[PDB]
Amino acid sequence: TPLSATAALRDGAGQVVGSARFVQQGAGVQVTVDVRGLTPGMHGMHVHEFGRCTPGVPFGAAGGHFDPPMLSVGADGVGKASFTSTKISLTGENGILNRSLVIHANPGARERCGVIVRDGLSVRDYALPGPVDHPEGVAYDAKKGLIYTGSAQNGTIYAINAQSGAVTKFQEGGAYGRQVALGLKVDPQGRLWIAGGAQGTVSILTPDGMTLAVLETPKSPRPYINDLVLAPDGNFYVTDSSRPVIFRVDKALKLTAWLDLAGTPIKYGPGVNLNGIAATPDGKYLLAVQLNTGELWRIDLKTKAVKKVMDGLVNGDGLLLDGRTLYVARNKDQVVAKVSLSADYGSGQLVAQEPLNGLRFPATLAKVGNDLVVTQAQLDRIGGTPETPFKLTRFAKF
Ligand SMILES: [Cu+2]
Repeated sequence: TPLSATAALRDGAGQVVGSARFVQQGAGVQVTVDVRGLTPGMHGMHVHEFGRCTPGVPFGAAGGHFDPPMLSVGADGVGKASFTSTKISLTGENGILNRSLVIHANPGARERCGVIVRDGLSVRDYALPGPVDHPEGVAYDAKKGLIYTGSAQNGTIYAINAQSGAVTKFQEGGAYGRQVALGLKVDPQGRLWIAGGAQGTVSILTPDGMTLAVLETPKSPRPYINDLVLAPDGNFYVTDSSRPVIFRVDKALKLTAWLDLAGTPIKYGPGVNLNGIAATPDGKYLLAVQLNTGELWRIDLKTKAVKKVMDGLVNGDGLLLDGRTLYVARNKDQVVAKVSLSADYGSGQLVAQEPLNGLRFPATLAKVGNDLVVTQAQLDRIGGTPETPFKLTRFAKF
């Protein structure tokens, strides 16, 4: 099934007066435009940054021209175009899904606008209320029907009712160990486990929203506790994307350095190293992705032996293991990758990469009922100018 998108082109009164169709063909996008009611001659036609066609001037809410192709309308006011472009894409870091197509007046004012909507793939966005939320980790409590997601900027955990979308503050951030929230997991007791980023902490909250414990790691320079996972053996394993160590938290809540990575094939370098982590359901292995190198690693829980599984996942962030299928959020690339794993988890093949309906720095993944949810963290905009509202996006497995 090809990657394609459609934009229903509206005029200022909100009437749909045309359509633009986009079909990905390798590196190029085939574009077809049909629109009526325009003045004869050549018209500027550009992608703008936001997928909104409401006033901001008419169509001002579309924002500026998207930069990281002229429409000719005959005497009857009908504009017709058909070309292939290598300057746009429906996927990757510069993909145009959920942006807008705007037609201008001169070869000028904005005369037509349409939101570019992915064909054949339904999604549900859950908007968050704050100006700097930067939701990073996500987890789901199926018994309560609540999605939890945490702010990488200030540590607040929001609870989202998965059916209604209603957002509440599960626990405000700011306390010791609670100033940053990255990877999240819900354990069988309904407790929320929270990776603490540069605080070097792992925090645990009970389902009432109260803190149970803040666990510290050793004080050494540049801690960055990134993500964690509960293995079948009952232990949590915790990645640090800056310090070459994997931590373990046992059932009694004792945190230890479990594997020193120096001298293993995992070589830490500049940037984000191990971050997403998963546990195989047979209890034999951890899988962890190294973002900066793009390498996926298998770690034997009994011997601590390390094996490379595959390469090609640069910018790989959160992991979600579903049998022999591994989903990998690739944050800069704005896609969710799908990996098929061998039976001993010793090799893998990258089989698909989904841009969904447009993603802004997707960071982590969780299962919600029969679906998946991904955070649009926009972490590349932290301290800068993110698009608001921040959102989580729920979508079918693939
Ligand atoms: Cu423009």
